[PDB]
Amino acid sequence: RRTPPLGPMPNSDIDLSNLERLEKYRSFDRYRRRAEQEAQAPHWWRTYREYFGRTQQLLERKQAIQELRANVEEERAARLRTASVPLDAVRAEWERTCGPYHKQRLAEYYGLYRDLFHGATFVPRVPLHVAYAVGEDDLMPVYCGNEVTPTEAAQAPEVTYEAELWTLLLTSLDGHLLEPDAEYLHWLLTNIPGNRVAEGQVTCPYLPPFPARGSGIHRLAFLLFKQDQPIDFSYQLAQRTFRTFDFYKKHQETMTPAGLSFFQCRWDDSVTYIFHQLLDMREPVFEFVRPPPYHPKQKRFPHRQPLRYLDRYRDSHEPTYGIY
Amino acid sequence: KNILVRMVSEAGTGFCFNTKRNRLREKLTLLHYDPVVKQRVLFVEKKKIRSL
Amino acid sequence: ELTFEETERRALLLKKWSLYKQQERKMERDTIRA
Amino acid sequence: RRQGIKKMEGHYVHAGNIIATQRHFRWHPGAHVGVGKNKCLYALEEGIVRYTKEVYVPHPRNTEAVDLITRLPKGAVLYKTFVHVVPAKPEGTFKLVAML
Amino acid sequence: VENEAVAPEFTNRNPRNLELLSVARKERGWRTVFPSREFWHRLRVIRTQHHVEALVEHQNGKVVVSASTREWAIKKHLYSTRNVVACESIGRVLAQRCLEAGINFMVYQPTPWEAASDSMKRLQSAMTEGGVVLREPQRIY
RNA sequence: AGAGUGUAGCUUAAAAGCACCCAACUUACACUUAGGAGAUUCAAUUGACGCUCUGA
RNA sequence: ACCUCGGAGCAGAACCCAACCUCCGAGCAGUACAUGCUAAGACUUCACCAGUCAAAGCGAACCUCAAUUGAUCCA
Ligand SMILES: Nc1nc2c(ncn2[C@@H]2O[C@H](COP(=O)(O)OP(=O)(O)OP(=O)(O)O)[C@@H](O)[C@H]2O)c(=O)[nH]1
Ligand SMILES: [Mg+2]
Repeated sequence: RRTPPLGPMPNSDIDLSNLERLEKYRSFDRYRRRAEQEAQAPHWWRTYREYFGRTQQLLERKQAIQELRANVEEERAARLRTASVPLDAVRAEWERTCGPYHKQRLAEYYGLYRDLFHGATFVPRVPLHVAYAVGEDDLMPVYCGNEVTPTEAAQAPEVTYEAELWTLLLTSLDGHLLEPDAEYLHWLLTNIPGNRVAEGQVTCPYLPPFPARGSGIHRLAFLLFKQDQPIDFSYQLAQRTFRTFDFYKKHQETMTPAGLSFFQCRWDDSVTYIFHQLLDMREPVFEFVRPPPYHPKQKRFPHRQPLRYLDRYRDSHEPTYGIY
Repeated sequence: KNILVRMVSEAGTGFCFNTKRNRLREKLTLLHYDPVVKQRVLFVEKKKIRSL
Repeated sequence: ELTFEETERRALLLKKWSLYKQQERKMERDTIRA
Repeated sequence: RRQGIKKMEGHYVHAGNIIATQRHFRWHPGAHVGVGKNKCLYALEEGIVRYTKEVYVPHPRNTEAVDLITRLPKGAVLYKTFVHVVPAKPEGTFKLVAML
Repeated sequence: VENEAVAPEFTNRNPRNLELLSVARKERGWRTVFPSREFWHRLRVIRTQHHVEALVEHQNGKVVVSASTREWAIKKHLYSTRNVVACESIGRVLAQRCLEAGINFMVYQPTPWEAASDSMKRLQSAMTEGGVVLREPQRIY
């Protein structure tokens, strides 16, 4: 018996008797591209994915490109493969043009939306900038998905963003110790006048990151919301715990997210200090424990098995003597 | 045909291993891992074990 | 051995021939289709 | 020879179990499925076995497959049957060991 | 002490937690097919007729960090977007973006001719000098 | 005079992907690597600058 | 002539099964000298014997394909 296909069988549309007259895959790369396209395309059969799933600006760009091409030095450098690019200028231009979209993809990849807004997304329009002052001569930035140690995050960071009120908020998406879903707030400035941040209302004082030892890597998120009109709101974990989902549900009418910046924090002696000095509690230490190795049910007669069979099931390695 | 020969460690240990070489080919000298010394060392053909 | 200026001139020659023979093939194909 | 499939789809499989024994490549290794010297398909993880059809992209070093695929019409794409192990348990969990 | 109330089992929801700890799984199969899926992050380069593009993509298929010369911010600084200079510049930009995104380790899966390509060599040199290492650490079992 | 109207050769692409060409490897082709050129006809969805068809 | 082993007729599609018969082949060769040591879990010619694959780990680098074979005792 033969059940007919439930859809267009692959390679069926092009199945023709003019194979000789049909152009072929002269190269491996073109076939690779076609195969990737097919894999991306949905199918009616079981697949691996099922189981493991302005005009003036254009004119200006054209004119600038024409000028760059006309510049002979640029052409000479390109043909001599010695030219370079201004990384800082490229970074700034990308931030202005399409940085929000890439930051959105990073947030989706890190799961902030699924964990903060239960899947609801947005775009960080405002090119926010956060930096934790390390020492006095420098300040480590906090990009989207950066990596900063709690020692560097000990003190509150400097925030800069060219805009005009604002509410800034810091959460530890996975720093909670009792309830998996909840998270701890570290500092929250509200009703920020324009750019200056010292004038913000400190609803909750500043806490440094405190990721427990051997607890993995914790993602900390700076959220920034545009604020239409001010609203009155409201070292203890019970009060630092909350959910950004319902928190922002309570204020979405006048608050709208427009900035994001998140980083990764590990354990540190500053975490020890945070747990002891001010949290006033014994710090928890977590260890990654793998499940015990699987062994089949022990047989009375382990036929053809090596002598190690019995050791696989013995628990104590020291000699035992029973009644004697 | 080929012959089975006993390559013996040149590191002074009694370690040996059997290899195959053409009878007409010259005697064999070969780098091989020596478990006793825990290091790759030279081995030299000592005697023909058998003919195969 | 060679200098930098002759290399630049050679590259410009390759560019200009690319343009010229691109136009040649385009006009040949246009005549074909016509 | 007693070859063929040893674990059909939906069967729970422990790491190391042989999924299918074959002479030729009837079924190809998927995700978390390793291939022995004799083309035996074994589970590299503990989970459920799933059979799917996937586009076949041979390794460039495979001269015969590359020649076959370059001799192919511009629209055609090869498909092969693949075996995957959908891991069940997580790699592990973080447990409180001491309240220092 | 109420503050000491800690659940016996921690729950780190960061997608990159185990991946960064070097304990997460990698798809170790697919031995008969190319490219290998045994990675956490992959550097994929697409050299079109006009544009050269690079992606840092997770095993699940999510694109994590993309650098395309199609973008104005990058194409407004080089003569040709389909040459060795374009490849090197886009590689440097991708290295900077990967560092700012926290992606330090990567897997590159070029074809023999792609690897032999001088532009690919320049792109790999740019990435490694930018900091991204094109060789992921081994899993810890 | 009327109709269809309109992105470089093609695109139920939105300034992109395929196309296309030479330089080297090929007797040669092909592959690959290096490079190359390219368009949304002009004014405010609308009218008129260019093409195809229907007539004299 | 044959007695062991591999492949086809040959199970139309999991496995195994057509003996007798028609046949076609093997009793190796080539490479390498980590072709080292260990070890979860599995397959298995319908018994046993025997024969297969193998994660992880140590130590290193950064097998091949049809069969190609033989137990105990004893030297
Ligand atoms: N393993 C092994 N044992 C052998 C071999 N040849 C002989 N034997 C031993 O000796 C027995 C056969 O004896 P014989 O037939 O007399 O052997 P032979 O080598 O022809 O003659 P003798 O040396 O006079 O015994 C075997 O059953 C074994 O015990 C051999 O090639 N291998
Ligand atoms: Mg059996």
